Amino acid sequence: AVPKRKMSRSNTRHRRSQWKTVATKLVTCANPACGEKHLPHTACPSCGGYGPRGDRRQVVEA
Amino acid sequence: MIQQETRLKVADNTGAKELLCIRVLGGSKRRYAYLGDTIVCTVKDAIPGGNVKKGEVVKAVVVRTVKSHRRPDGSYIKFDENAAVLLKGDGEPRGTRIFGPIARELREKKFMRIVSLAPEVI
Amino acid sequence: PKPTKGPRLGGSPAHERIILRNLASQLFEHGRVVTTVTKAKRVRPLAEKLINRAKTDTVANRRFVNRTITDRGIVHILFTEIGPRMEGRDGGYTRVTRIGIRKGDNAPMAVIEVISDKVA
Amino acid sequence: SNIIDEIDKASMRDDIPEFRPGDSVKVHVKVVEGSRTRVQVFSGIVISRTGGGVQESFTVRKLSFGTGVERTFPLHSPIIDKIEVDRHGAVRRAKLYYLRGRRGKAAKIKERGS
Amino acid sequence: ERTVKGVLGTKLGMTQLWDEHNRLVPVTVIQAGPCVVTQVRTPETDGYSAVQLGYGAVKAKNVTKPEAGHFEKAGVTPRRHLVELRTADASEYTLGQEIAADVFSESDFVDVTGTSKGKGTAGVMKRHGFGGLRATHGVHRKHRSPGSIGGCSTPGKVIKGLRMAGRMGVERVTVQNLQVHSVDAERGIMLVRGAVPGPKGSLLVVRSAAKKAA
RNA sequence: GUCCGAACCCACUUCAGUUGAAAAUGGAGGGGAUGAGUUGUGGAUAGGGGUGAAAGGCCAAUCAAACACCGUGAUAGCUGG
RNA sequence: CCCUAAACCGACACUGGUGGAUAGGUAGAGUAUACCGAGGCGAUCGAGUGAAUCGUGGUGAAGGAACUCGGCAAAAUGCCC
RNA sequence: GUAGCGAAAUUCCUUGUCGGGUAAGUUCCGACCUGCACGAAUGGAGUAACGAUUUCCCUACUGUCUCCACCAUGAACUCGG
RNA sequence: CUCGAUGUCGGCUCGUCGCAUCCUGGGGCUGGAGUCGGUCCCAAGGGUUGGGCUGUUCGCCCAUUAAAGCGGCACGCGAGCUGGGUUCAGAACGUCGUGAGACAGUUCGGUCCCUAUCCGCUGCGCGCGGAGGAAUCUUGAGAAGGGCUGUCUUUAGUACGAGAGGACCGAGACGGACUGACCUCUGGUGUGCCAGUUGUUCUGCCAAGAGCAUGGCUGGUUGGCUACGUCGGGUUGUGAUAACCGCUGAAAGCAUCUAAGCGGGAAGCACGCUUCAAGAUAAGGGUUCCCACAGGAGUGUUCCUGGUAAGGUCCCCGAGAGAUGAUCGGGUUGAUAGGCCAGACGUGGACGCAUCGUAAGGUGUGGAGCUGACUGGUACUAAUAGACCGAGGACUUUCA
Ligand SMILES: [Mg+2]
Ligand SMILES: [Mg+2]
Ligand SMILES: [Mg+2]
Ligand SMILES: [Mg+2]
Ligand SMILES: [Mg+2]
Ligand SMILES: [Mg+2]
Ligand SMILES: [Mg+2]
Ligand SMILES: [Mg+2]
Ligand SMILES: [Mg+2]
Ligand SMILES: [Mg+2]
Ligand SMILES: [Mg+2]
Ligand SMILES: [Mg+2]
Ligand SMILES: [Mg+2]
Ligand SMILES: [Mg+2]
Ligand SMILES: [Mg+2]
Ligand SMILES: [Mg+2]
Ligand SMILES: [Mg+2]
Ligand SMILES: [Mg+2]
Ligand SMILES: [Mg+2]
Ligand SMILES: [Mg+2]
Ligand SMILES: [Mg+2]
Ligand SMILES: [Mg+2]
Ligand SMILES: [Mg+2]
Ligand SMILES: [Mg+2]
Ligand SMILES: [Mg+2]
Ligand SMILES: [Mg+2]
Ligand SMILES: [Mg+2]
Ligand SMILES: [Mg+2]
Ligand SMILES: [Mg+2]
Ligand SMILES: [Mg+2]
Ligand SMILES: [Mg+2]
Ligand SMILES: [Mg+2]
Ligand SMILES: [Mg+2]
Ligand SMILES: [Mg+2]
Ligand SMILES: [Mg+2]
Ligand SMILES: [Mg+2]
Ligand SMILES: [Mg+2]
Ligand SMILES: [Mg+2]
Ligand SMILES: [Mg+2]
Ligand SMILES: [Mg+2]
Ligand SMILES: [Mg+2]
Ligand SMILES: [Mg+2]
Ligand SMILES: [Mg+2]
Ligand SMILES: [Mg+2]
Ligand SMILES: [Mg+2]
Ligand SMILES: [Mg+2]
Ligand SMILES: [Mg+2]
Ligand SMILES: [Mg+2]
Ligand SMILES: [Mg+2]
Ligand SMILES: [Mg+2]
Ligand SMILES: [Mg+2]
Ligand SMILES: [Mg+2]
Ligand SMILES: [Mg+2]
Ligand SMILES: [Mg+2]
Ligand SMILES: [Mg+2]
Ligand SMILES: [Mg+2]
Ligand SMILES: [Mg+2]
Ligand SMILES: [Mg+2]
Ligand SMILES: [Mg+2]
Ligand SMILES: [Mg+2]
Ligand SMILES: [Mg+2]
Ligand SMILES: [Mg+2]
Ligand SMILES: [Mg+2]
Ligand SMILES: [Mg+2]
Ligand SMILES: [Mg+2]
Ligand SMILES: [Mg+2]
Ligand SMILES: [Mg+2]
Ligand SMILES: [Mg+2]
Ligand SMILES: [Mg+2]
Ligand SMILES: [Mg+2]
Ligand SMILES: [Mg+2]
Ligand SMILES: [Mg+2]
Ligand SMILES: [Mg+2]
Ligand SMILES: [Mg+2]
Ligand SMILES: [Mg+2]
Ligand SMILES: [Zn+2]
Repeated sequence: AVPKRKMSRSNTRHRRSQWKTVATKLVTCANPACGEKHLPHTACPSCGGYGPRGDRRQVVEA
Repeated sequence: MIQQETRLKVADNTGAKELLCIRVLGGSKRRYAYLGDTIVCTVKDAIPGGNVKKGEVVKAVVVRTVKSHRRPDGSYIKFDENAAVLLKGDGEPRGTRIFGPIARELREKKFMRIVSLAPEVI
Repeated sequence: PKPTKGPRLGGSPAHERIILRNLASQLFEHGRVVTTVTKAKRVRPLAEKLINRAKTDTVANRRFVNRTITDRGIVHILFTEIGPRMEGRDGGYTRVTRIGIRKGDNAPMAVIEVISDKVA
Repeated sequence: SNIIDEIDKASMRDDIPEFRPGDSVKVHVKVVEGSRTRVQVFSGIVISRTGGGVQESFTVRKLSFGTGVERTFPLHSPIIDKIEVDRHGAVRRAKLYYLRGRRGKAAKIKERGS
Repeated sequence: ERTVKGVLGTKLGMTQLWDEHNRLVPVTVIQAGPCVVTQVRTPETDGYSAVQLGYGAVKAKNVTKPEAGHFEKAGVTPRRHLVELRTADASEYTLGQEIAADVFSESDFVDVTGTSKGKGTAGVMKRHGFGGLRATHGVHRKHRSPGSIGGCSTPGKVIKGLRMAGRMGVERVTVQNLQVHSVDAERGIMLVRGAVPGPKGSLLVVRSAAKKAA
C-alpha cells in the first residue's frame, strides 16, 4: 500500500509529538565522600561503589 | 480411531480379508469409529472361497483398534491391528467364528453374540 | 539448570551453551567479569552449580567439573581457591551489579563476581 | 503442594509389590458382568511405568492369538485385586517400546541375575 | 432475585479420585479458606442485596489506611481479597460473620468463577479456531491467514464484531454444574469434580449452581 | 553421441525474492557429464544486412529490421497546454 | 599491490560472473560428504525479548491421498558384497 | 479415399454405446462405427529402447489432508545508532 | 459510468443478510384407521456431512444424515490464497484460405508485484475529565455471546385397525456435531534432562571427557504449550405474541373470536444463562482514608507558584502477566527470583574399586550417578539507595 494523500500538518504533528524520551532520573550517591549522581541500582561511575552508607562495596575500579 | 479410507482386517471367517471404511455410522459429520462402533465398509480383499466378494458394501463393527481406548475406571486398552467384524444388518455376525482378542466394550449390552464367539475378551 | 525460555544468546542455542560455559570459565579465571546484564544473570546459576560441585574435592568431582570449563587450570583454581573459600556458604557464591550502558549499542552492562570475603 | 499429596495418600494403596518394566506380571483385574463380577488375570510384560504419586500407572503387553494387547493400569486403581510378579527381567531401558515390533525369540527378556 | 450460597478459595491444582462406581474422576483442589463478611449491601442503603466477603492472608504493611478503616468497621482482620456475592438472602448475613467451605455439602452442584490463563496476542487460528490455508499447492505466504474479512464495494467496510487476532485469556470464566466431591472444613479443602479456570494460585468464587443441576 | 556420479555446462519442478543480495538470482531437488562436450585467447561475418540443430531467436541489460548522428523544429483531421 | 575478489566485469566495500597452477590427514570408491592440516578467518550496526504473522529447518498419536486441477511439496527408497 | 486406422493431440452432437477398473470414473484402457471434418513421404499403421514430455492405475510412503500442535531460528516486536 | 486500466471462471478462507423454509418448532384443511403422508398458513433461533467424475458452475453417482434449502452481498471475498479454465507469444491436429494466416474447434506448455497514509475492523495503551485529593467494592443505561439434534428404553402392543400394522401427549438413558475452560488421565512436542552410539578433531597419554557433523543420529522424558485428551454447557422456564383455537357479544331481535373486553397459542420477540459495561461527559452508588498548608500577586476571593497528607508512580526481584505499554506479586518489618538443602518426577546402574573374561565385555559394591521447570524448607546472592507526583476545605446557585 501507498499513502494516498499528503498528511496534513495537524495529523503529522499529532503523530510526531509522541516520538519522545523520558529524562533519566539519577540518584545521589550514598557515599558522603562522593555525593555524585548515578543511576538507581547501579554502581556510581565516580566513586565506583555500591550499597548504603555502611556497606559501600567497590564495584568499578574507576 | 477409524475414519474414512482406513483399511481394517477382519476377525470373521466370512472370507473377507480387508475392509475399507466408507463411512462411520452414528451421526452426521462424525469423524472416527472406536471399539464397538458400526461402519460401512467395502471389501478390498477376500478369500476366493467364501461368501463375500471383493467390492461388496457391508456393515461391520470395529474391534481391536490400534490407537487406545479409555475406560471409566481410568485404565486403557490397546491392540496392534485395526480389526472389524461383519454384520447381517441386525447386529449379528455374518461369520460363525471370531478371531483374536475382542474388546470388552463389545459387551456393552449390544454385541452379545460376538462376545460369546470371542476367543478372548480383554 | 533452568532453560532460557526466550530466544538464546548468540543466535543459536549451541552458541549460547558455548558462551555460557566460556563466560563461567572466564569468571572463575579472573574473579570478576563485565559481561552485560542478561549474560551475567544467565551465567550465574551455572557458575554457582559449578562452585557448589567444587566445594567438595574428589577426583570424580574434578572430572565432572572438567566436563564443563574444560581448562584444567581453571578447574584447579575452582577446586583450590574458590572452593575452600565457600566452606560455610550455603549458595550465593556470586553477585551481579549493574554498571551503566554501552555507548555503542546501549547494552545495559553489569559485572558478575565471585564472593571474595570468607563467610566466617 | 504437599496438601495435594496428603489428599492423594487417602487414595494410594500399600500392597503394591516392587517391580520394574521388563518383569513378567499377572494383574488380577476385576471385570463387571451385569449382576456378576469376576477376576480375570492379565499376564504379560511390563513395558512402562509412568510414575508420580497416585497418578502412577504401568503398561502390560500380552501376546494373545497372534496379536499384541497392551493394557495400562493406574497402579492404585481399585479394579486391580492384586499384582503377581513371575519373572524379574534384565533390561536396559525404562520404556520397553521396542518390544512392540518384536516377536519370537527376539521378543524375550533375560531374567534378573543371569 | 436468586438466593445463592458462595465462598472464596484458591486453585491449588488437580488430582484424581475413584468414586463408589470405581470411576476415575478428575478433581480440582480448592483451598476454600475462611471468608469473613466485610460488608452487607441492602436495598435501603445500596440498592441491591449482596454480601461482600474477604478471604486472603495479607501483610500488615501492605494494607493501606482506607482498607484498614474498612476492615476496622467490619470488625475483622484485614484480608487480601474482597469479592461480592449477589444473594437475595444477604440480610441473614451479619457483619464479620464466619464462612467456611462446609457451606457446601458432599454432592452439591456449584459454579466456579475465575480468570482464565492468559495466552498473549493469539492468532486467528488459535483464538477463534480458524481453518487457515493449505500447507502446499501454491499457498503463498498465507498459511495462517484469516482469509477474507469482508465483501466488496458493498458494504465497502469490515463489519463490526469480525473475529480477528488479539489478546486471549485473562478473563472472567464461569464453569457450571460441577459436582462437589468432598469438603474437609477443618483444613478448608474442597474437592470439586472437574476443571476450573485459571492458573494455580488464582482466586476462585464457588457459588451454588444457578441451574441447580443437569 | 553407453550407465551411475563431482568439477564443469545446463535450467525441469518447487519455495523464497519480486522498491530483490541480484534490471533474471538464491535454497532444495533436477538434465548432460568421452562428447553433436565444455572452456581460454585472438580472429571473421553488419542493419533489409549478418547469424540462426528455426524460437522471428540473437546481433552490447527492451530487435517483425540494432545503435549514433544528420534531413529535423519529420508529420499527426488526434490528446494536452 | 589486489586477483575462485571489498581493488577485475556487475552504478555499491553488490549472497552474481571470472581462465590457469598447487591442493595434506582420517573415514570414504572419490577432487562427494564429515571433521581436521598448511594457512587464513569470526563476515563491515548492535543489545534484548518464549506476541500474532512470514520465511527456514525439526518432530508427531491413530488414519494414510480422504488433500488437490494434479501426490504440488515432503516422506519412503538409497551404499558395498 | 485403397491398405490401414477411427469419439483419435482429429468426434460438433457427447459424459455417443457397450465392456473393464472404483463403494461411486465427464478422465483412463480395450471395443463399435453413425469418420460433423482419418488416410498413405505435409507419409499410413506398428514398434524393443529412450523421455526433468502428456495421461490413467497399483504399491510403498508420508502433516497433502481429517486437524493441527510443539520446538529452534532470520525478519517482525522493545532499546541505542 | 469507468479504455492517462473498475483484473473477468471454480475452489480455499472468512463471514453477513433476505425468506420465496431443507431439518427442527407451532397450526388449519384434508384428513388419515393407525402409521404415514400434502397441501395454501406461522416461523430465519440454531443446524444444514464426507466422497467418485469433470478446470468447472451445473450435473450424475456412492455412503450417510433430523436435514444435505434457495438466493443477495462487483454472478461477496486474487493490495487474502489458488491459476486448473479463460484471453499473450511455442507447437500439433481437424476444418477454412492460393498465401501470410483464421477458428465461442481440440490438444500439450506457459511471469506479476505492493513495507497500509485515511476510513473500516480485532486488540492494547497514554492523556484529560468525571467540582477536593485518594483506596476499595460495586449498580447496569446499554452491548455481546449462547439457542442444533439423534437413537434407544418406557408409557404400550395402549389409542386406532378386519387384520397385518402401529401412536399422540409425558418419563428415562446414551450419543453426534458445536463450544467454554482445562492438563488429573491418554496422546503429541521436547535446541533440558538422562542414556546409547557412528565419523572426526581435541584435552600429553591411560583413564575420564569436550567440540562439530540437523539437538550428528538413535532410545526415552518431568515442566510448559497443546488435542487426538477430560470436565462443563445449550436447558428446566417467564412475559407479550404469529398463524391458529377460543369465551362472552352486538351492530343486524338470530348468528358471529370482535365492534367493548377476556383467555389460550411456536426453537421466533423480550427475559432467564454467560460476558463486557458510568467517555452512561447523564461521567453513577456504597464503605473507608486524608485534611482547612505556605508564599505572591490580587480586586468577592479570583488565579499563578511551593512544600506535603491519604495515596500513587519511578527504580529493583519476578510471573499466575506480557509484542511494547499494561496487569499481578515481592522489595530486608523480606521466601520475589536464583543459589543451597531435602523430596518427587525423568533417565536406568556414574566415576572409582573388587572380581570374571585372551579381548570386546560381564557381575558386584549400589534403584547407582546425573538431573530443569514440580513440591517443601533456608536470607547465602540480588531485591541497595533514593527521588518524583499527589488535596486544602475543595466554583457558584437554591433548598432543607
Ligand atoms: Mg487521526
Ligand atoms: Mg522452554
Ligand atoms: Mg538478535
Ligand atoms: Mg550443534
Ligand atoms: Mg520412575
Ligand atoms: Mg491446516
Ligand atoms: Mg510457505
Ligand atoms: Mg464507504
Ligand atoms: Mg554418455
Ligand atoms: Mg567456470
Ligand atoms: Mg522455465
Ligand atoms: Mg513466487
Ligand atoms: Mg543418460
Ligand atoms: Mg574482431
Ligand atoms: Mg510464430
Ligand atoms: Mg539484448
Ligand atoms: Mg523499416
Ligand atoms: Mg525538409
Ligand atoms: Mg507538431
Ligand atoms: Mg484526454
Ligand atoms: Mg585468493
Ligand atoms: Mg563480490
Ligand atoms: Mg565495482
Ligand atoms: Mg581413505
Ligand atoms: Mg567439500
Ligand atoms: Mg591453522
Ligand atoms: Mg585471502
Ligand atoms: Mg559492507
Ligand atoms: Mg519479543
Ligand atoms: Mg521431516
Ligand atoms: Mg520424540
Ligand atoms: Mg503422523
Ligand atoms: Mg505411526
Ligand atoms: Mg500404508
Ligand atoms: Mg480425491
Ligand atoms: Mg475434495
Ligand atoms: Mg515431488
Ligand atoms: Mg526426501
Ligand atoms: Mg467417452
Ligand atoms: Mg467433446
Ligand atoms: Mg462406462
Ligand atoms: Mg500417394
Ligand atoms: Mg502427402
Ligand atoms: Mg492431414
Ligand atoms: Mg511422422
Ligand atoms: Mg506414426
Ligand atoms: Mg510406442
Ligand atoms: Mg523431456
Ligand atoms: Mg491406493
Ligand atoms: Mg530477530
Ligand atoms: Mg530503531
Ligand atoms: Mg487514474
Ligand atoms: Mg414467511
Ligand atoms: Mg441460516
Ligand atoms: Mg431476527
Ligand atoms: Mg455438468
Ligand atoms: Mg449464502
Ligand atoms: Mg465474482
Ligand atoms: Mg479485493
Ligand atoms: Mg493454465
Ligand atoms: Mg488468467
Ligand atoms: Mg497422426
Ligand atoms: Mg488447403
Ligand atoms: Mg492450456
Ligand atoms: Mg500486509
Ligand atoms: Mg443491560
Ligand atoms: Mg454508547
Ligand atoms: Mg503434570
Ligand atoms: Mg507423553
Ligand atoms: Mg575444532
Ligand atoms: Mg538423517
Ligand atoms: Mg507434560
Ligand atoms: Mg358463535
Ligand atoms: Mg364461535
Ligand atoms: Mg560400569
Ligand atoms: Zn559515588
